[PDB]
Amino acid sequence: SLPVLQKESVFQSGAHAYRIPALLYLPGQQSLLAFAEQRAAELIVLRRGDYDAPTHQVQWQAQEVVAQARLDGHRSMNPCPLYDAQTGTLFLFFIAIPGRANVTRLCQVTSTDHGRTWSSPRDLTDAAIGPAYREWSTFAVGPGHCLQLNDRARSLVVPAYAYRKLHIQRPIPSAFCFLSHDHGRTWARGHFVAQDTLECQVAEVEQRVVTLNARSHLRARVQAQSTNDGLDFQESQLVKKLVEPPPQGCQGSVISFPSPRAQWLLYTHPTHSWQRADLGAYLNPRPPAPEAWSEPVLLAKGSCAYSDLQSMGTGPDGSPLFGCLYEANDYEEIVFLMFTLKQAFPAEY
Ligand SMILES: CCC(CC)[C@H](NC(C)=O)[C@@H]1[C@H](O)[C@@H](C(=O)O)C[C@H]1NC(=N)N
Repeated sequence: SLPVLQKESVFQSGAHAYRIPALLYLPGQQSLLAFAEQRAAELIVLRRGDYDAPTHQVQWQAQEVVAQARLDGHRSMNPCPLYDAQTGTLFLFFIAIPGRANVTRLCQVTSTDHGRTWSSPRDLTDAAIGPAYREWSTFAVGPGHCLQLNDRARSLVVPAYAYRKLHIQRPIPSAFCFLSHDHGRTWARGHFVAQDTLECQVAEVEQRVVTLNARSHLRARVQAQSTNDGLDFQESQLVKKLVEPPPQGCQGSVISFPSPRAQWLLYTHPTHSWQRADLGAYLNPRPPAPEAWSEPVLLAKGSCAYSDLQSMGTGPDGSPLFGCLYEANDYEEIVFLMFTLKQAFPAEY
């Protein structure tokens, strides 16, 4: 299908299994960081990748284990990378569940050497959630990259969802954002969006809004936008243009990038309505506008699942360079795709 700069496998089954990928680009470093769950949900691993423009290809180093990203007697999962341009610090957020009552933990480990080494995990659970904790059974972050805003305080936005016990029934899940306006010092919990929303990610648009796209039991993605930097999500509706597979849907990813014409959205997710196959790439020139969403362009044929996008700057063709990470061939491996806006949306460049 679609010709791309590079298509390679960064993780593969054998010794252990790997799922739930997360991608992070380090602008002033030309580098990328591929995160994932190393399953015997056990530990989180990481692979550093140095991108070279001339050879149109990224060079991946050895695989490593974020030793710090874990709590004793707790499995880890849902790695959510995020980079603070302001301080140049790195944040890897995750979840720790022990080996009806909530026992989930929110944790973060930071790096100041571009992810070469990490700190001690900070358990943000009690200060970040508060009394509402007991009101849930479980929650989670990402999985995937998080967001930093363009507001005064260059706030940090972490996408998440909680499994609300609102009743005589199961628990209902709703997405929300963990906000910090002091570079991961303090954390607050923004409000929820429509019910029955799950794994999600956010991106900033053009005055300034936060578009949040979430997984859903239904047959179409659920999309909500915010005007108060993620605190609230006024609008919120089904985007029939973005199919969602049968079971309980599947995780997608979305990022923003500068329009060649103020940003546009790129989104990745399986295109098959009846399964997790044929990973497409949808483009939105008039974000957030739900009907502005284009048809998808086939990125990879066959079985596909969780994915994560990353804007990588300028491609060798002059167009926006993108970095994709997705689960393939029935979780047998994880692939790193790299292409440009040109190759994907030739009519749009
Ligand atoms: C129970 C809530 C689910 C998310 C909608 C569930 N996530 C967690 C943290 O348990 C995911 C889901 O069951 C699996 C999938 O859809 O592929 C992956 C699975 N995620 C992980 N094993 N990390």
